[PDB]
Amino acid sequence: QVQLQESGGGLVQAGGSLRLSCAASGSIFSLNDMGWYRQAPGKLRELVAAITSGGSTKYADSVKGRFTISRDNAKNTVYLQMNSLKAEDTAVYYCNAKVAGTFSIYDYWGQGTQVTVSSH
Amino acid sequence: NIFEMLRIDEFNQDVDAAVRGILRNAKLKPVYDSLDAVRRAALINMVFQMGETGVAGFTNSLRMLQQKRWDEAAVNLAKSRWYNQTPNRAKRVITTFRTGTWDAYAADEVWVVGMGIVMSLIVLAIVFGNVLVITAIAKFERLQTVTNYFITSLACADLVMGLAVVPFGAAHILTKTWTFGNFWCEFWTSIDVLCVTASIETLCVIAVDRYFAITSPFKYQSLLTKNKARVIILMVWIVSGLTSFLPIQMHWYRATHQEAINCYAEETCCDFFTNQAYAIASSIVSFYVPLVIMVFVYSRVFQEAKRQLDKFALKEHKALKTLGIIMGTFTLCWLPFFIVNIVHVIQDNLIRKEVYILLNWIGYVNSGFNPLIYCRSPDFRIAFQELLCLR
Ligand SMILES: CC(C)CCC[C@@H](C)[C@H]1CC[C@H]2[C@@H]3CC=C4C[C@@H](O)CC[C@]4(C)[C@H]3CC[C@]12C
Ligand SMILES: CC(C)NC[C@H](O)COc1cccc2[nH]c3ccccc3c12
Repeated sequence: QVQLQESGGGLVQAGGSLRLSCAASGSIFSLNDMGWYRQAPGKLRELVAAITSGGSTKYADSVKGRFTISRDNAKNTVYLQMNSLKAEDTAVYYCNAKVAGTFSIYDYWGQGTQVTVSSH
Repeated sequence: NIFEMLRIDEFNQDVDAAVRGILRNAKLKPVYDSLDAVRRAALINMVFQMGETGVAGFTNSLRMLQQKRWDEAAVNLAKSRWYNQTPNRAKRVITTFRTGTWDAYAADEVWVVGMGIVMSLIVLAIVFGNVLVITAIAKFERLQTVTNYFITSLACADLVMGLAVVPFGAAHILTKTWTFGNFWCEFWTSIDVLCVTASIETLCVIAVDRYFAITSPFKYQSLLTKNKARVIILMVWIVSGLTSFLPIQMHWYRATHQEAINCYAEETCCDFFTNQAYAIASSIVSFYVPLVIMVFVYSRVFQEAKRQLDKFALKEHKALKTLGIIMGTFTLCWLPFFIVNIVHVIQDNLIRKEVYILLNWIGYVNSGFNPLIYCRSPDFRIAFQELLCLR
């Protein structure tokens, strides 16, 4: 009975900036590893940013140095700073939550926010 | 030859001297020349044990063997001080005289071989079973849960059993003696107490951990971190190791009667003679105390699971039932043994040694049941299939 809600998406000019946030409610959050996945038009979903419970952040080579993932355990929200947005970053971003259970880790996903980058 | 016949009981110069002593004697030569090759070796077995003059004392027994009355000589050889001194040694000699075969020594030899294969399969089932559990969690990143960390700690305890306790405890029964010295005897017993104590304490941690998890919004998420889980595991082995090695290494288990002192000084004797104080205190601390709180806590976990209760819910509710079988199987396999420890100490010679060893080995087999119980969870079941069947 967990809930993931993304926010911060929308329309932005090329080279701009956006900050995505994902509210998690239904577990401890401080112990679960967060992450951000995006779905491009006609492409499979690609992991772009993921932060563990300890704070180890992993990024994708296509977004390395431009994106920055972090979290606030006081507000139960994982953030994703998006700088120097390109046309290839135009995708629907999903917030991933790896909540560990008794024997296995259960993957929970959000509804997904859409980020469109116009090259005007 | 009868070289293995004397080898099975407790050198070539003594055999040839006993054969020459029977031929020179005027009361053993007529009997030796009337027995088959099998019964002649059984006659030399008595001369090598008792003596040339002692064997001649059985005037009535040798007369019945000379008259080929095996059934009447079997009851006549049971009425002597030699039959009451060693009942296991004499019964095999009487049977050899009566049947004229090696059935008394063959059946005692096939039993060692037959039981030796069974105990070897127990070791193989424990090692292969637990190493599969260790590998399944250490490899698959989806099985990296706090409970599985304690399962790894529990499987390690059962793994050492099938590598340092069960194999050396099996040779102690087949050979009927101990052939590893006193240094390893006090160490083999220390490991034995350690792994059992570390197992019940680890299961006790799981029950408490599942209670904090079921009192959480996720109802199944452990409140411990990955680093804190390793700290608990480390402290469990430290506490259990202090309540296992220190009472043994400091010789707090030693008894006072003469039979125990003679077994402690003997390198070939490794019987676990304990005093009335240590046997109760250690069983209470290392087994009974963590057992009561484990059942009490995990019963409230089952009470909260039925009080708060989809498709996903049944999968994780069965995972709590899976851990309940682990605690239940570990209980129903070590409880009769620790009950005997209370009975054996309070009343001496009330429980047989064979029964005491049997119930001790029921707990040994328990160190190979946990991997089979983990097959109830499809998460563990798939991980096994990917490692073994699919490969
Ligand atoms: C006491 C002796 C004779 C028995 C053999 C010791 C074996 C069973 C113990 C000693 C140290 C233990 C290891 C300690 C730590 C880990 C890390 C874990 O991520 C995988 C299991 C693993 C690797 C354990 C495997 C079992 C192990 C190797
Ligand atoms: C042949 C012997 C070495 N077998 C020992 C048992 O497997 C385990 O015995 C124990 C494990 C843990 C605590 C214990 N307290 C005891 C008190 C008396 C005897 C055994 C134990 C004991």
